[PDB]
Amino acid sequence: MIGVLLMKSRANEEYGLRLGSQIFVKEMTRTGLATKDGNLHEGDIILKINGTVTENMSLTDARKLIEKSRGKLQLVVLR
Amino acid sequence: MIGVLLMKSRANEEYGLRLGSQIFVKEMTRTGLATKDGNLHEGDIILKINGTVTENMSLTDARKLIEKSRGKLQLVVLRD
Repeated sequence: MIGVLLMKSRANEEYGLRLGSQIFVKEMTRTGLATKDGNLHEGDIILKINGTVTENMSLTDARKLIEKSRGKLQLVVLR
Repeated sequence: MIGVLLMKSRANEEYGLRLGSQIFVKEMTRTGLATKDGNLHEGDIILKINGTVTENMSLTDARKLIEKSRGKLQLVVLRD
């Protein structure tokens, strides 16, 4: 970990920092289909869930898309 | 990019997939303090903003925390 401190003044009032969010694989259970399928890795960045892009999507909204899948979950994953 | 397809049946009804979200540095502008300070990198994962942990925080909420910093922004960033 490193700390970074940005401080405004009349020389520069702009942080000049654009943030995003990404959805990632936190854990795969030993007993689940994710593990049994064997393709997904913990820490993988999920790019799409069932056609819908996940960049900047909230975790809550991404979880809703998983509940919506109705037993068919097509993921696209960064590699 | 690779595709992964998980399919439920009576043999296994558990995806067994826990998701998280992380906040990351999308861009630093050429003219901004982030660039001028020189420590932050594009693609860095932000772990905390002014003491508040960012794992699983929405982008909207994280952005609110940057607006609340009032000209002093202390970040903790993943290097590990």
